[PDB]
Amino acid sequence: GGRRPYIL
Amino acid sequence: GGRRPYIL
Amino acid sequence: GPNSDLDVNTDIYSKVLVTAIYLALFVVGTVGNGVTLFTLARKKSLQSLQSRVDYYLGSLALSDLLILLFALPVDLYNFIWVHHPWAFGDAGCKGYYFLREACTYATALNVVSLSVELYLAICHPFKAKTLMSRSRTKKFISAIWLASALLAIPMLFTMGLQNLSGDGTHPGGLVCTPIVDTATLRVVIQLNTFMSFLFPMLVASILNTVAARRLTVMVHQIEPGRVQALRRGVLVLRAVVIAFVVCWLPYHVRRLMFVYISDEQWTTALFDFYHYFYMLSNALVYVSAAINPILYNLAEDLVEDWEKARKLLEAARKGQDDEVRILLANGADVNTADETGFTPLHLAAWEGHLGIVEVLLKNGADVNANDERGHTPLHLAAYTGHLEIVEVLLKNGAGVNATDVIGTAPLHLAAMWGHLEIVEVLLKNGADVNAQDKFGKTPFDLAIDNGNEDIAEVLQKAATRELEVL
Amino acid sequence: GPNSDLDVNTDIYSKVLVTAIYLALFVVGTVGNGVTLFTLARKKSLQSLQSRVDYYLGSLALSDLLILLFALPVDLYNFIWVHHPWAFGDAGCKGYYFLREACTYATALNVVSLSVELYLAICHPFKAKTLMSRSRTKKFISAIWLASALLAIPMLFTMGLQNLSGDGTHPGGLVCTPIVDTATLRVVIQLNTFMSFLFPMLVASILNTVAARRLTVMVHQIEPGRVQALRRGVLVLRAVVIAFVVCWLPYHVRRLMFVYISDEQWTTALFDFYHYFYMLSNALVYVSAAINPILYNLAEDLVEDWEKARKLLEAARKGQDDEVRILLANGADVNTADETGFTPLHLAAWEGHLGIVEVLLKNGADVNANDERGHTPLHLAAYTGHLEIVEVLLKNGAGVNATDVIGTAPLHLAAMWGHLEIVEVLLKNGADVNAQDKFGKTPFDLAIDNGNEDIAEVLQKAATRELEVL
Ligand SMILES: CCCCCCCCCO[C@@H]1O[C@H](CO)[C@@H](O)[C@H](O)[C@H]1O
Ligand SMILES: CCCCCCCCCO[C@@H]1O[C@H](CO)[C@@H](O)[C@H](O)[C@H]1O
Ligand SMILES: CCCCCCCCCO[C@@H]1O[C@H](CO)[C@@H](O)[C@H](O)[C@H]1O
Ligand SMILES: CCCCCCCCCO[C@@H]1O[C@H](CO)[C@@H](O)[C@H](O)[C@H]1O
Ligand SMILES: CCCCCCCCCO[C@@H]1O[C@H](CO)[C@@H](O)[C@H](O)[C@H]1O
Ligand SMILES: CCCCCCCCCO[C@@H]1O[C@H](CO)[C@@H](O)[C@H](O)[C@H]1O
Ligand SMILES: CCCCCCCCCO[C@@H]1O[C@H](CO)[C@@H](O)[C@H](O)[C@H]1O
Ligand SMILES: CCCCCCCCCO[C@@H]1O[C@H](CO)[C@@H](O)[C@H](O)[C@H]1O
Repeated sequence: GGRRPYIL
Repeated sequence: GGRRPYIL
Repeated sequence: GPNSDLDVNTDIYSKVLVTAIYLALFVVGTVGNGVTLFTLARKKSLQSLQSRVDYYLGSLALSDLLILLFALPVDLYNFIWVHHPWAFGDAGCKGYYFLREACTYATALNVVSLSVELYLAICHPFKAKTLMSRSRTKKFISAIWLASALLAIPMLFTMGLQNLSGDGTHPGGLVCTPIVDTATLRVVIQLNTFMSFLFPMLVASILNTVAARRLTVMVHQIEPGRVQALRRGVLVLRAVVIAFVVCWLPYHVRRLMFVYISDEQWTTALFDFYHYFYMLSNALVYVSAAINPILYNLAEDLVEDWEKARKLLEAARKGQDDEVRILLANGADVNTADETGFTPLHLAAWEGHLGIVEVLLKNGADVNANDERGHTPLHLAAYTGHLEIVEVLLKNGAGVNATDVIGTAPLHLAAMWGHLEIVEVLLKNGADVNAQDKFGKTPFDLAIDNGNEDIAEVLQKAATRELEVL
Repeated sequence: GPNSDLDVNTDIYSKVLVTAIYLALFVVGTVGNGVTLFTLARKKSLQSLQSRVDYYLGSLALSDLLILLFALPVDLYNFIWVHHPWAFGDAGCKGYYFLREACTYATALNVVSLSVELYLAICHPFKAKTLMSRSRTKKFISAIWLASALLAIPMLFTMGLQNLSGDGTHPGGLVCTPIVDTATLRVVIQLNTFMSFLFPMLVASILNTVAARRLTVMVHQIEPGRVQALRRGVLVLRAVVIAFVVCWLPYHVRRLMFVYISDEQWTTALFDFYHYFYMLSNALVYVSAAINPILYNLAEDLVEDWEKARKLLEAARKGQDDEVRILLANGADVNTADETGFTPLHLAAWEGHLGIVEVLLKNGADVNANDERGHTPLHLAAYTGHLEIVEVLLKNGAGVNATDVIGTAPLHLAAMWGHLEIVEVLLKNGADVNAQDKFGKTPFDLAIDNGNEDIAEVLQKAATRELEVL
């Protein structure tokens, strides 16, 4: 994993 | 008079 | 390669469906709120309270139009369709997030203020006639908007442009994103969840409930036209609060998800889920912006629903078997509740009315409904001393070991009030013979306390029966 | 010459007396709030609600210490004694005004939050047991402090250094003062008056009143220790709210005076008055910072005052002449009121009880007390039909033409309910024979409406009698 979203 | 306070 | 990581991977069907919902909510919301703003602006009311209420409804309309006209199109382009790069620059990134935050505070504070003006109209009419004025309400609405802008200032410092391309040089990797650590972002997201959502909606709910009850009492114990208008206002504002809470809960959960889930848990599956969750939760934000003008139009329907619910409560208590049948057939809320938190089933079990209990359960009444102290219908049946209702309730799946705030179970109540027959039936259905309340009292202890020597005996027998198990 | 204009001209006696009050409030406030903070920090409570309440009391204590340790000494030196020049630089000028503003919001928001947690404890105990948690209350108190800092940001931009010497170059003419126009200053002062004072204290008062009544009803209809503690909390919080409103009203009036009075009205007399008003209003701000720990210690006294007031209401209604005499002698509040707004005099006039009415008036009962709809004791006496009480009330100086929210006068009520004798006595004391309610009904119109043909006649006679004069 480790792929966090960038859109809040 | 026009001498209004400067301290709030 | 260069910006692969920034790809979102929502299917084309999702994007088209969400675009349809967004555009539908854009026209319904813009027409509804536009007509509201236009009408209210051109309107002159003789009665101070009508003027003042309209000023608040005008604020709510303005906040909704700002989100639908400015936030929605930007969101549709840069967060639904083209995830990267961001098109609208650094000021646009900060301005977009500032506007959205400030509008939530403005809505929340306008709703709470409305609920205070109604509370005073109903509960302090004479003081309200003097302490209130049109021009002072306008000044207060200005203060609300300034307060909303001030509480949104953190978004100017937490959000900005970043290049998230591999080496931070590719123009396609330029995104509008948080520019502060998780610890800082957590603080600002919690500020919004508390001060735009939880706190103000909890205060509006309390004021709205108390106002509704107080109106019923002050009516039951006057100006027909004022009561009619106030009853519509209370019930519309209740629908507004419920609509707000339902529409915003997913959004706050999504933002808490963004700062609380750890890198290791961020699978592609969870990443993929998030961007679908985003579509749903942002759709519900635009529903919030579009719904209020529709709710104003359902004012008479809301009064009818309320009249039906309240008639079912009297029907279930008074013992009008027929009245209950008819009201249920219409579509009266079977799981409605009074000021104490008693549902029709609570009131049926309390008064006897085996028939009405059977009729209510059949229609899908919540058998394990709690009043404000945690009493189920089974508690009430055990307390009064109605065996048949206890059997009927237990049959339909009533919790035999359900406890109130003090830890009182039905077995405590049966034993306390000299109901031998009920003690027997509760034990048979798996009632813990040695359940203790906050103060360590067992059903046996309560039996002896109230000179119920016969019931202490059967409970002693129930207790020794457990002991033989081993 | 060079800085003559900036001289304040409060006498030396004023400065010494104010210095004594300030230093007295510094030690009482610092010891009281210091001991509170220390104790609460070292404290571990088994019960969630006790922990949560203590977190709020700890916030209130911190805000009070910040004002007493940092604001008070700066105020004492640069606003009481040495008016010019300002000693503490630009950051000190902005920091001083930022800190004071932020502390008012923090106090206000902590009080409202406390009043919500108590309301839920009393009215939604079962939901409160689950929906509430120690760690979530801490997070919410953090959001309160951040919100308070954000709402105080305007003081960083509205306040700063200016040289008000003749030519703006003399170092003695350097003052901490507003650096924005009156229009901008008005906006920020109104923001504080609304959002730190009027709005939050109105919400805390409503929640505190409803909680107090609901506790009485839920008791009258349990955990003895919980009820005792909740009753103390409600009554302490009520004293805190009243203390806050009394202490801060002069301060908000002074700040509104500063932006609303025009140059031409600013005489030396008004200039001189202002700087005396400043001493009083800033003294009351430090009373606010020092009083809460004292109020916590008077919890049992507040419960006694409350028990006496409530016993006088029952004594005055039930018709216990002796009980009223004794309770008045003790020091029971003669002008106390119930949920409806009825004082003991209201309840005496309503039930008959000529004696109790005479006893109450003699002790200094407000004869023209209004319930929540604007009914005076004279309204109630006219409605029920007690002649002697009307004479006794009129004698003591009752308003014969006092109107409720609908515009109903006593003459309307006398005529409506077939009280000929009372119609006669009210007319004699200057009752307008053709007073109209909101719907245009005169006493005469109401007499005919309720088939009271004899009273319509006397009123006709009263009406024609007026006509012969003019
Ligand atoms: C409220 C949501 C609006 C989002 C779309 C706004 C687009 C504004 C783009 O214009 C320019 O952007 C630059 C970026 O830094 C600024 O330098 C400049 O001043 C500004 O004129
Ligand atoms: C270019 C994007 C638009 C951003 C600015 C939107 C307007 C902000 C809200 O205005 C407010 O309107 C109220 C009347 O409802 C007034 O009471 C209040 O004084 C005023 O401040
Ligand atoms: C996205 C939310 C934007 C809200 C920004 C804060 C607006 C409040 C500023 O004060 C108001 O400015 C008006 C002019 O606009 C004046 O008419 C009014 O008297 C004054 O009180
Ligand atoms: C000789 C008397 C022995 C008394 C034994 C009972 C324990 C004493 C009370 O303990 C404390 O009670 C507080 C409530 O006041 C709690 O909030 C706190 O968490 C708890 O530690
Ligand atoms: C809450 C009230 C606190 C008031 C006391 C603060 C005293 C600080 C004075 O120090 C000076 O402050 C200047 C600000 O412009 C600095 O630039 C300068 O280096 C420094 O010498
Ligand atoms: C010149 C004096 C220095 C100014 C700063 C004083 C401290 C400001 C208040 O701190 C707050 O204390 C709360 C504990 O009650 C926490 O909940 C919150 O997270 C924290 O932010
Ligand atoms: C004059 C009053 C000034 C009040 C300023 C309050 C800002 C608090 C920002 O958030 C808090 O920052 C703390 C940093 O230590 C954390 O401990 C805490 O968890 C967090 O929530
Ligand atoms: C406004 C403050 C509210 C605090 C909420 C906690 C109330 C607890 C009161 O004391 C406790 O009451 C119990 C009865 O329920 C007793 O069993 C116990 O011995 C006693 O310590």
